[PDB]
Amino acid sequence: DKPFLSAWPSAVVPRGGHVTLRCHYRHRFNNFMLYKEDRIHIPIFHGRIFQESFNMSPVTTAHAGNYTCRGSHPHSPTGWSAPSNPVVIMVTGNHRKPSLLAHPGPLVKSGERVILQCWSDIMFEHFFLHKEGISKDPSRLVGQIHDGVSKANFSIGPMMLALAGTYRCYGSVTHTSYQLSAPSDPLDIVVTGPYEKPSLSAQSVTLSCSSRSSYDMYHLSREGGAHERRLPAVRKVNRTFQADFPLGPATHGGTYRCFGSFRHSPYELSDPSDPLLVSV
Amino acid sequence: MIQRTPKIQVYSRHPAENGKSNFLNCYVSGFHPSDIEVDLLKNGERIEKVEHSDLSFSKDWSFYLLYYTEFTPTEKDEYACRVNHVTLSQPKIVKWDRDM
Amino acid sequence: GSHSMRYFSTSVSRPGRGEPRFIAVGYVDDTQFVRFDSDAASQRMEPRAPWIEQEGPEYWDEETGKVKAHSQTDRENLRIALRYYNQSEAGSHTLQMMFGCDVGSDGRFLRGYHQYAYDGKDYIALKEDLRSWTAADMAAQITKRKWEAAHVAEQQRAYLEGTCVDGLRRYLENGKETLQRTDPPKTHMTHHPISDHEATLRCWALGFYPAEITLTWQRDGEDQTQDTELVETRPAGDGTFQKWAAVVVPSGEEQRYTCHVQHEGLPKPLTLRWEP
Amino acid sequence: RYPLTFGW
Ligand SMILES: *[C@@H]1O[C@H](CO)[C@@H](O)[C@H](O)[C@H]1NC(C)=O
Ligand SMILES: *[C@@H]1O[C@H](CO)[C@@H](O)[C@H](O)[C@H]1NC(C)=O
Ligand SMILES: *[C@@H]1O[C@H](CO)[C@@H](O)[C@H](O)[C@H]1NC(C)=O
Ligand SMILES: *[C@@H]1O[C@H](CO)[C@@H](O)[C@H](O)[C@H]1NC(C)=O
Repeated sequence: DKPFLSAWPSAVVPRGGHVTLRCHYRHRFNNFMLYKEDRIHIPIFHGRIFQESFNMSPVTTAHAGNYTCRGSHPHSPTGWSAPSNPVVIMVTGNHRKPSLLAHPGPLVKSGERVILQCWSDIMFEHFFLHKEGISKDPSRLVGQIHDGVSKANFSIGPMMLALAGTYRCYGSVTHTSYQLSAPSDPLDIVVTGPYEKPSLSAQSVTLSCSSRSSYDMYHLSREGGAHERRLPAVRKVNRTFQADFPLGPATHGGTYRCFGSFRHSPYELSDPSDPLLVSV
Repeated sequence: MIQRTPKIQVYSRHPAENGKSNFLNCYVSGFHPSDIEVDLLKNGERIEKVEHSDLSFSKDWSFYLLYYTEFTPTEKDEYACRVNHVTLSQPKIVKWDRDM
Repeated sequence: GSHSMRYFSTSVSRPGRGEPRFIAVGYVDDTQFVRFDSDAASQRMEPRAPWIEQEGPEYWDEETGKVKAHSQTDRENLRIALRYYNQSEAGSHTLQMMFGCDVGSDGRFLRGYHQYAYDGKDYIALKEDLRSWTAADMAAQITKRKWEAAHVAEQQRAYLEGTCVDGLRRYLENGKETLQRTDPPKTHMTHHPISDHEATLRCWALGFYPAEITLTWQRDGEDQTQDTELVETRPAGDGTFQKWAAVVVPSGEEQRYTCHVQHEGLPKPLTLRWEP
Repeated sequence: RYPLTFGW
């Protein structure tokens, strides 16, 4: 019927990077022609027939566009297949990166929603949110102009592991959505739960994070704190798994919470422990 | 004074297929001092629009450069790279062998 | 995983053939990203990879300032070396510098470098602890005594542990799709008869990044280094690299030999074996 | 980032 067109490794590719278009038609990566939405009936490069793949590299802004392929069907009335699914190659690095912020924060409870706000002092007409490693098209929103900044609120949820990971956002201006700015700094979205919360308690202060669930790792975080501490979980003879975080004599105190995590699961944590008050 | 004669390799960017546009490479390395003269030849004659990488060197301080130009290999035409250096009395010519 | 940033600079004198020339290049792993050439009309530090072009003008001003300063310093250093070695005004001489840092998978500092050479031979080098200098000869002992008096090692240690590491981490995120990619080697073999009783098996690795690769030949097991020809890894010119390994085998014994390819882009080592 | 450099 129709081929499957795909970009590898990613259809969102920086200028100067590399992306390969393949046209899987009829049980093989076939001979194919390529069409861009600008000229739906004219094959590109004067009807060039590509063998196996089309490696665009180094990627230029001219590579950006909305592609379809037609696979070679030698014993066909037209000799070629129906148009494929469309693949939109978006080339990035053409403006300076927007900013990406999570509201209320990057830790999202399982089953709840989070807002990913992309914004910039640059008057971007549209913004694009892209999860790293994902093949679907980036989500598009209009840049709402307000107080000299352009910005847009992406709603993500209900939070599951499939929605956690590294996000970047992009700006565009009069680009037909094919020319993108440089990517914002990466933001990691982490889902918490439904794994049971650890226990956090004081054990010259040392905080013990504990559970019988076989977490491989414990993460200690202070409310309003800069960086977390992480530590391997130690198995105890009473079937508990525990790590002891020495805070030292510097003190200053605050409110602490701890999370469990597992190996090979970077973007999910347990439910946070109850907050623990540490005295000065 | 330390003098190291260049190693020379002549090869194509992609596997050679007659009639297909490609890039002919001349990679000179391991040489010292840095003054070197590199030409890509077609039937013994210098090719004009050749480009080259910025001068750099390896951990042992020996220099390396890549010279390259766009070309279309044939069964008929014979490509080569010609290198001269203070270590060489006359230019050294290395023929392109699509098999290395 | 592991990553490196490197700056390589070359200053040459050529009396009667031109003014002294300074060329500096910057690398992240095997990818060059900046250059400066005292001969070019730019007089700027120039981008050489698309992902560094995102950096703002404050970056290029600062980098240009530091590299023009080095350009002037190392051209004067050629004149200083002439006195240290009591050499003629008429000779041509080379002065090279290498600088940079390594970081592990975590992004933390692993090891830094700052080394010089004069006319192809080691001149002075910052030791591993980034606290003392290795002077190769008698001239370099003077530079060592000078740099101890100026506390150069202390400044370079702080630079190698701070800005170098922080800059590398920043470069790796800005050029992520390029610098943190692994292109595995595309492999194949060729069979070329030498005589009727002997032939060459050549094992090919093409289009891989980064450049680090291992090509080994074995028959029925154990290294077959006996007449294992191995060309130096070479750039294809498009950002990827090439290498091949060849062994001469008795005619009819090709099935005994296997080529093994190890590369960061291959999850499991390849074993290749030729077949008619 | 380019390093600070010193005289010989
Ligand atoms: C496309 O070509 C580039 C440059 O030659 C190379 O780095 C990349 O690996 C190629 N893509 C594939 C899928 O081989
Ligand atoms: C690409 O073109 C197809 C029609 O060929 C259209 O349905 C699709 O919306 C286009 N995609 C974008 C991102 O404009
Ligand atoms: C986006 O959401 C945040 C948090 O809910 C809010 O502060 C901000 O005003 C919103 N921006 C809009 C609606 O443009
Ligand atoms: C298990 O033992 C640890 C010390 O090894 C102790 O702190 C913890 O309270 C014990 N858990 C239970 C449920 O008794």
